[PDB]
Amino acid sequence: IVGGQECKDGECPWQALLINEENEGFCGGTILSEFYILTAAHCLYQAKRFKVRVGDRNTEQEEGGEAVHEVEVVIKHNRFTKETYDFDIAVLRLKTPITFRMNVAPACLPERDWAESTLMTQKTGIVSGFGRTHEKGRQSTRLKMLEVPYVDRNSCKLSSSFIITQNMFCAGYDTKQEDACQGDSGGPHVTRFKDTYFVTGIVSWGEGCARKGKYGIYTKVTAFLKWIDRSMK
Amino acid sequence: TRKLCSLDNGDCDQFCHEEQNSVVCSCARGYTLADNGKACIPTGPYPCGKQTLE
Ligand SMILES: [Ca+2]
Ligand SMILES: [Ca+2]
Repeated sequence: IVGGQECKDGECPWQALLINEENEGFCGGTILSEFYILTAAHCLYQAKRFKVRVGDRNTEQEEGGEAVHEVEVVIKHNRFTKETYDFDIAVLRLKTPITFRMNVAPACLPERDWAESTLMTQKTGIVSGFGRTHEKGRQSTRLKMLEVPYVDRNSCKLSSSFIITQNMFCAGYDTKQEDACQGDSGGPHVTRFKDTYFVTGIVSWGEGCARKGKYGIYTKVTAFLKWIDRSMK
Repeated sequence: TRKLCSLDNGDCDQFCHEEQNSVVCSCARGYTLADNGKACIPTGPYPCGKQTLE
């Protein structure tokens, strides 16, 4: 995240972090239930083998409350394409269930029509992550959140050098220096409604980080609700 | 002319549906619809979608 604020105690509990062999964060994820983490398919090429960390806020210390889990099953969408970034979504089944507690808890899955009619029409959602703090910078050691306005579909195709498919949606700022960034990928985009947070997107890609006239591109979770369901059995 | 689910989510805490010409509210997994049929009550702790803090 570029800009944004720290997630304070208890505020981003659905955040998972995928960590490589060196125990270094390379991608994010969203806890869906005690067994299943949602992430981007493009994240599964960023390391040969990986584990899932949850309940971490500050990767430099060990608060206590953090747990590594090993992945039992990776379900990558059958259509994912490295080259278009289309269908950028995967589900991981954990070998052992997540123990919910402070800083560790699931985000809700919405229903499709309701999500698209009500959630995606709110003004903003919240994306969060351990990713880089500027385009050219280092990954964050604190977990960060950022409020990002939904972007009109058209504007955002207009802004984009690459195709925006119906599986993607744009969020962020035209000029303000706030955006997700490398490392935040696969992480949560959630939209608050009354006092409940629903998953709405997966940090997928952007042209740089926080460039003027460019937005963040998210996988449209509502397009894959049935598929996520199947995957979870 | 904003009606049913289009008027303030039809009073629903979470999912609203216009079924016939009336609002039917419902709730994510791990909640139950209250007696009033609009509010969503968590059945356990660590319900989805809540910050672990209140
Ligand atoms: Ca820690
Ligand atoms: Ca921008």
